[PDB]
Amino acid sequence: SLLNVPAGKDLPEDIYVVIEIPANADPIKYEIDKESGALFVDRFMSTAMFYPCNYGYINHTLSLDGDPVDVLVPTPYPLQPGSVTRCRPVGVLKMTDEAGEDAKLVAVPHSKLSKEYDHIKDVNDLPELLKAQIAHFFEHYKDLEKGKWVKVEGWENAEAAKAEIVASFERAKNK
Amino acid sequence: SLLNVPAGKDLPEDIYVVIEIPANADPIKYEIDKESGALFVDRFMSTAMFYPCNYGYINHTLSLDGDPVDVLVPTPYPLQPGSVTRCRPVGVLKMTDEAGEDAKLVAVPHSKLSKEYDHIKDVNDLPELLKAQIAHFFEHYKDLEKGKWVKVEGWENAEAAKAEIVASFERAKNK
Amino acid sequence: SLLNVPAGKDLPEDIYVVIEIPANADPIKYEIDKESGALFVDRFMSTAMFYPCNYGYINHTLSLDGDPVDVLVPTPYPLQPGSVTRCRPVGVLKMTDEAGEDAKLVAVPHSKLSKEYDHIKDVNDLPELLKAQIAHFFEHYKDLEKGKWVKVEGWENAEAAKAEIVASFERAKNK
Amino acid sequence: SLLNVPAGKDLPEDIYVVIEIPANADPIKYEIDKESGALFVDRFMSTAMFYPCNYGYINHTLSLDGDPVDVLVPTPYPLQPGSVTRCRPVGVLKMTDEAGEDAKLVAVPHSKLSKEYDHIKDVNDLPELLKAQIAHFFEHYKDLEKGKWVKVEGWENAEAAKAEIVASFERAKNK
Amino acid sequence: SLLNVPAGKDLPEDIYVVIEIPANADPIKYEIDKESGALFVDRFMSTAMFYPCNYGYINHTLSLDGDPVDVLVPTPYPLQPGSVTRCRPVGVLKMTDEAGEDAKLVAVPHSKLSKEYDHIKDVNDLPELLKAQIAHFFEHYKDLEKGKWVKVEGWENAEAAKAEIVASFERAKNK
Amino acid sequence: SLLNVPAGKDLPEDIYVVIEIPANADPIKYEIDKESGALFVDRFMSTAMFYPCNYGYINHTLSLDGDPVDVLVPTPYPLQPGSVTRCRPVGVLKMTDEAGEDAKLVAVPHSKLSKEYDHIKDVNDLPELLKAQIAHFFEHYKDLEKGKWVKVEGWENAEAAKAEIVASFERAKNK
Ligand SMILES: [Cl-]
Ligand SMILES: [Cl-]
Ligand SMILES: [Cl-]
Ligand SMILES: [Cl-]
Ligand SMILES: [Cl-]
Ligand SMILES: [Cl-]
Ligand SMILES: [Cl-]
Ligand SMILES: [Cl-]
Ligand SMILES: [Cl-]
Ligand SMILES: [Cl-]
Ligand SMILES: [Cl-]
Ligand SMILES: [Cl-]
Ligand SMILES: [Cl-]
Ligand SMILES: [Cl-]
Ligand SMILES: [Cl-]
Ligand SMILES: [Cl-]
Ligand SMILES: [Cl-]
Ligand SMILES: [Cl-]
Ligand SMILES: [Mn+2]
Ligand SMILES: [Mn+2]
Ligand SMILES: [Mn+2]
Ligand SMILES: [Mn+2]
Ligand SMILES: [Mn+2]
Ligand SMILES: [Mn+2]
Ligand SMILES: [Mn+2]
Ligand SMILES: [Mn+2]
Ligand SMILES: [Mn+2]
Ligand SMILES: [Mn+2]
Ligand SMILES: [Mn+2]
Ligand SMILES: [Mn+2]
Ligand SMILES: [Mn+2]
Ligand SMILES: [Mn+2]
Ligand SMILES: [Mn+2]
Ligand SMILES: [Mn+2]
Ligand SMILES: [Mn+2]
Ligand SMILES: [Mn+2]
Ligand SMILES: [Mn+2]
Ligand SMILES: [Mn+2]
Ligand SMILES: [Mn+2]
Ligand SMILES: [Mn+2]
Ligand SMILES: [Mn+2]
Ligand SMILES: [Mn+2]
Ligand SMILES: [Mn+2]
Ligand SMILES: [Mn+2]
Ligand SMILES: [Mn+2]
Ligand code: NA
Ligand code: NA
Ligand code: NA
Ligand code: NA
Ligand code: NA
Ligand code: NA
Ligand code: NA
Ligand code: NA
Ligand code: NA
Ligand code: NA
Ligand code: NA
Ligand code: NA
Repeated sequence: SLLNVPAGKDLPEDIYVVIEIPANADPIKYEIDKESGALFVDRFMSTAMFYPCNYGYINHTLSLDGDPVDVLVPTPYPLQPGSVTRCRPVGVLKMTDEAGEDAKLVAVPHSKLSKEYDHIKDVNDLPELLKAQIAHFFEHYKDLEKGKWVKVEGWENAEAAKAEIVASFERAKNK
Repeated sequence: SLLNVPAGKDLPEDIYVVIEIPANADPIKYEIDKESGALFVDRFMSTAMFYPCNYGYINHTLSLDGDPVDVLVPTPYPLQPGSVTRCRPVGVLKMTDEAGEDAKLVAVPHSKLSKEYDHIKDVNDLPELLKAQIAHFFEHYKDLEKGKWVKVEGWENAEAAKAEIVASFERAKNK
Repeated sequence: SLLNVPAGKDLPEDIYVVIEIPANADPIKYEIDKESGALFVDRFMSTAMFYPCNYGYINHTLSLDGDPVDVLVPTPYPLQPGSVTRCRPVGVLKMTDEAGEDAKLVAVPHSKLSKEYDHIKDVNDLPELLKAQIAHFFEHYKDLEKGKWVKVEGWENAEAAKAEIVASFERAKNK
Repeated sequence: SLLNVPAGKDLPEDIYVVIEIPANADPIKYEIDKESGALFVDRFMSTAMFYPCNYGYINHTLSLDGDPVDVLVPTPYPLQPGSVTRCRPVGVLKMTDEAGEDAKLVAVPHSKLSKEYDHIKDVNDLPELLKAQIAHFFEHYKDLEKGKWVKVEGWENAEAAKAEIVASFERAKNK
Repeated sequence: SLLNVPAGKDLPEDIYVVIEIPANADPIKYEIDKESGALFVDRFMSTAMFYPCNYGYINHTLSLDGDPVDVLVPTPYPLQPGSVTRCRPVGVLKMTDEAGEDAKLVAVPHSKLSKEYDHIKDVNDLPELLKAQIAHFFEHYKDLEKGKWVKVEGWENAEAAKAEIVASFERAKNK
Repeated sequence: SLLNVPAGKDLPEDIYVVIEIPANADPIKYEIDKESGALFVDRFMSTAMFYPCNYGYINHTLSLDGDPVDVLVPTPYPLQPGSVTRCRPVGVLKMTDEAGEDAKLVAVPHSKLSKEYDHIKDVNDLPELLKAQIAHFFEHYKDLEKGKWVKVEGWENAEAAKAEIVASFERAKNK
């Protein structure tokens, strides 16, 4: 099942991302259930917003919000919920929400899957519009959900993203 | 796997529905295989009709047709086949088909997933058009499939829906 | 052409709405060109937001922003850009943007097209979630477009919507 | 505009069909307005049914229902509302509805557009399932619209379809 | 999981096909992972081409390319990735790629799922256009992927397809 | 109508492109009819290929193939057939087909519509993958259409694209 997918072939540079929400999809917030490995509806989002990239997590990790670390994966075409993509981290949006510190990694499809994103080496190679759109999404998508909120801290580089991946892998290993 | 999903957090008021067919989808009748938990094609429907709501079942139940009890789930956006949604029963369309008594529960997304359907407390709060469309669908969707047929009995309330859920849970428990 | 469509069969209660942007569509802001009647791309929106209803205008009207008065039309299924729907006004979101006062009418499909929205007689019959989502959209969709902005004033009733329709028809008549 | 499209290059064998409703689309019944040439919503259909083929009309014709003669066009991929396709008639479903005699021609894409349908020479070359699905659609799609109804008479051949095209062209010519 | 699905109810005439890629989908080459049973992205295809039919494999088989034998399944509507369809083989496109001999079976939905394809008894009953399109796809879809290539050998009949199914089942059984 | 749209606000740097075929669409080759301004189906393409960008033309121009000069427009989301987008030329794929010399301009959305493509100043700023995909499409999409063919000459810069625009505008002006 999806429960058994590795964190990656060679963390933190070579990871697998389990996709929960496709890019430019309807505002249904799916989450994989850790007991069954099935995709559950967590929420029907209240704002008229969509995830700007495919969205999911790295298996066998844990953020301080109590769930595996979150990842945004840009692709040329939207991915299937429940599918897995091999990726390379390139940056991170540091942020906190009501459940705890809750960074959003950005990881691009691995070179073996496409050459498309090879030119994206670090956070400044991501389009500025995309980074602005991602930060705006996380700042506002909970605006009509009472008691849910976000504080965006800022964009950091690939090295910061890789440190976040290591920390989150250790957290899962360790409790 | 989907085979392991509970019937619900607190049956019969708080249930989980495994989705097989999205709302306003192509006429492919998928069914979860009980041995493997995979989605199989049961039929390519012959009529030019679509399921009026997302369609699926409550795990760990059994109707007299030999399959888990059936559920229609209205949502603002179609659900993914194989996904699970927490719901609250609000009514039932009693009917029989060639395989046996085969009620169609209507359950709305639980308040925790959205406030959208909180105002739907009982069957008379469902839109009349929707209930008419559901009954018409089940009356006609087998019209071009020889030896398959339906007899619709009528709409009943939330309390009837909850009794159906209990009965179907017991049937699975019991044989 | 679309240039020749009446404002309505019986303004202000019975109107036609020319659709520019479908509900739950990609963020491409189309506008009908008044010289040619063709649909032009005005903008690729920068935020990850979508119009919560079909969006367009009443022909042969003018708002203070210099364009025909704007309308949101809820429907069960998204409409085609460039299509026309007969509608009945039920409420208005008063607001201003960088181009001038720029109210957003809400008009539902006319009874002749469907009975679905007959129960929506006035603004308080619109779902609260929908009204919240519409106001949030207009408050934020220009957040990443420099020099574009909105000030939302508030929701008003059907009678206010009808007065806005009359005023906007007169403005076009008159200059 | 669409108002100016010929009935065909060489009626009745070589026709143009103006498309109003795509195949396997949402149940929005669009109709071209004869004054403006714009696509108007005639109805949001009440049944959970979809047109089994692209649906539209031959310009410069008239059926006894007061509108141009109706055509179903099978294609490998759905057509755009408001687009025009060159076709060849292969059969007709004779029927009446509340507005008058109202045959449904079946015309396939002309050989110049594709070789796909060349093998369809006459009505018996259409798939039986498709013909059954079309007849079932027209028998039932008005089932929840009070005062709207259909009586299906039966399938007839290409020669009957061509006679219907001639008759309908003459009717428009003549009153 | 999908790992546990039989090759078929009665190989080689009555098989199950696990679907990885829907018909007329975006060019994302998904493959089921044999360890986890999850759908992984193998590649984002570089050419502007799409699989002409649903595409997948027969479980518990092995081709000389090291993966389960490949199958194309025509259907009236695209299938879900990860779903299973009961099918009947009707022909095979013999070909080799960089990974080894790599035939492409064509199998149609079993009569129990639909009567639509009953008339397809053998390879010459498949539309010529479809067979041409399939061969052209496999000849060209790797044209922009360095070191990936195909040599198409030619179309063969149902009996050849069934022999391929038997051989591939034995290969898996046997090493 | 679309017949009346200018070639551009300031040719050759500031153009309007009438869209006939959306990006990543079904293989239906639409063309605007010069007499009526309606979208006609020219062909159902025989290969399993899709246009890699939105595709259309500059009004009031003529290529040697007898039709207005062709344009590919990359966008973040596919455009509507029959819509118009303001664009800036950045490069050209020189090629010939059976109808004559038939260059394919590449023009990006104008800065006024989005800042997304501002960084694309000339042909070498287009992604290499995209340019490879476009050339491969035009080399192969007619492979199964007898008597239709293409010879691709090669990619040239923005200045070459602008000269092509001027030449094609003059050709229309002049005969
Ligand atoms: Cl791991
Ligand atoms: Cl979050
Ligand atoms: Cl930012
Ligand atoms: Cl349980
Ligand atoms: Cl049933
Ligand atoms: Cl009813
Ligand atoms: Cl008027
Ligand atoms: Cl606005
Ligand atoms: Cl509000
Ligand atoms: Cl004519
Ligand atoms: Cl009718
Ligand atoms: Cl029939
Ligand atoms: Cl087996
Ligand atoms: Cl292959
Ligand atoms: Cl072939
Ligand atoms: Cl001009
Ligand atoms: Cl060409
Ligand atoms: Cl190239
Ligand atoms: Mn969307
Ligand atoms: Mn969560
Ligand atoms: Mn998460
Ligand atoms: Mn969070
Ligand atoms: Mn999180
Ligand atoms: Mn069943
Ligand atoms: Mn069931
Ligand atoms: Mn049943
Ligand atoms: Mn049942
Ligand atoms: Mn404007
Ligand atoms: Mn407007
Ligand atoms: Mn405005
Ligand atoms: Mn306005
Ligand atoms: Mn549909
Ligand atoms: Mn009519
Ligand atoms: Mn008609
Ligand atoms: Mn009629
Ligand atoms: Mn008619
Ligand atoms: Mn496609
Ligand atoms: Mn492979
Ligand atoms: Mn394979
Ligand atoms: Mn291969
Ligand atoms: Mn293979
Ligand atoms: Mn042409
Ligand atoms: Mn052209
Ligand atoms: Mn050409
Ligand atoms: Mn050309
Ligand atoms: Na979407
Ligand atoms: Na909140
Ligand atoms: Na649908
Ligand atoms: Na039947
Ligand atoms: Na959408
Ligand atoms: Na702004
Ligand atoms: Na559809
Ligand atoms: Na009726
Ligand atoms: Na597609
Ligand atoms: Na290659
Ligand atoms: Na597509
Ligand atoms: Na050719």
